[PDB]
Amino acid sequence: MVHYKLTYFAIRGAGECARQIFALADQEFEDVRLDKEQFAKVKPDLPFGQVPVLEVDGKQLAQSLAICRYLARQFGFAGKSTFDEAVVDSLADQYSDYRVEIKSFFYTVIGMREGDVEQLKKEVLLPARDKFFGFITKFLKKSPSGFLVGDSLTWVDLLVSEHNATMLTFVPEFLEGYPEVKEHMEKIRAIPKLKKWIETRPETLF
Amino acid sequence: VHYKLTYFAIRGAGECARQIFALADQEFEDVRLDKEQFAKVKPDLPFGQVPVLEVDGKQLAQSLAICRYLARQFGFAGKSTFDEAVVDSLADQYSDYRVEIKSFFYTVIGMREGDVEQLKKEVLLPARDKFFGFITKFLKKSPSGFLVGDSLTWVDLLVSEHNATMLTFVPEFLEGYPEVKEHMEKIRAIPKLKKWIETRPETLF
Ligand SMILES: N[C@@H](CCC(=O)N[C@@H](CS)C(=O)NCC(=O)O)C(=O)O
Ligand SMILES: N[C@@H](CCC(=O)N[C@@H](CS)C(=O)NCC(=O)O)C(=O)O
Repeated sequence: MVHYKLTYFAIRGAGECARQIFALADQEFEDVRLDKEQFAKVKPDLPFGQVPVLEVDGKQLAQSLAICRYLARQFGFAGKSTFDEAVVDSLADQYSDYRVEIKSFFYTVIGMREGDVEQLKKEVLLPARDKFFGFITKFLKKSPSGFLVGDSLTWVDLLVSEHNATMLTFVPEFLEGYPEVKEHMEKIRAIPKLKKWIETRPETLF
Repeated sequence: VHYKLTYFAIRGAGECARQIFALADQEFEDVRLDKEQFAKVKPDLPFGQVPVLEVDGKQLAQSLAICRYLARQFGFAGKSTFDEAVVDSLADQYSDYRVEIKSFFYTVIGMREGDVEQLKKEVLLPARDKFFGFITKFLKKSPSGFLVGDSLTWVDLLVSEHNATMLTFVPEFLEGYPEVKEHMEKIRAIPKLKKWIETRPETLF
């Protein structure tokens, strides 16, 4: 029996996607949530001095995309071919580039950096969202099954669902002219094992 | 299988995929576009952006996804899913490192204007220190020389090409880091790679 240990801060952020995979796979795992004092003590012995970090039977593995992709492959949420897996990878990286775009706004709301909320919303967030959902909608209208790629759940379905669900907490008007994305968020998060995890995980904002 | 790579007339984020095709001895259509031509094809690309790989018609965007896909097909991904995950981790850490030095990188090559000397010492070299700190760590853990496992993986290409490119603009890049310099040499000494280096279009960056 493989023993999985996930180490990240007491928040969903970039560690949640890995957590949702463990829930969907019905896989027991050690969910370590650290504070600023405790992270400082372990930081020097982490691959890149950063979290999330996955430990598979001792072996450390950093970087959320690499963690989620690895765990997706093991439990079969990566895609049903290497090309589909590549296309799934592409949506995940496009999502990452989209997070770089809205960093300015995202860190302001939660209060990790100083900024003006209202102009960053209309001038940075919504424009990035428009462009991003434009590509997302394009994948959904190409999909008969509902999922972002192929005819089954893949780990990027989790990434995108969780982000939109999270963003609705801060910006209620996020999915207005985009019913395909809203449908998608609902479809994914309606999955009992996922919903169960949503209902019983530590209520952190973001 | 017929491979078609579409990107601008430069190495940038398309080179890694190109070096894999060379190392696999694989023929491929290397399309290099200009600003007029990109505008004409842009609307029909997955995310309106290049590089884009086409495998027998099927489009695939994003350089990391392209390089990883091509690595898996020809066997430069890693010899297990975990090793592949560790290889993925170094590639993403490299990407985060490029986000750090974007301010500096675009300034030197001249895609934007900026304060060049301060950006060097206050942004570039600090990011490099931290990054090579992790890189050296992996190299001193490696008996074979390669960044991960006992054989070449696509991140060995990414890291070699970047350091070779950066020496063009900043000659003092690899001074207190012989492990990285030796790594750059080891990778770029590989005949099929060297041959590609010697016969590819000489673009700066
Ligand atoms: N691309 C990395 C980013 C990880 C990252 O930046 N983690 C942050 C979470 S806020 C961290 O470790 N922050 C502490 C610090 O280094 O200041 C990943 O997704 O794993
Ligand atoms: N995350 C992508 C980014 C690709 C990228 O930066 N593309 C730029 C190259 S300058 C581009 O397509 N620019 C023209 C445009 O999209 O307008 C990757 O590296 O795979």
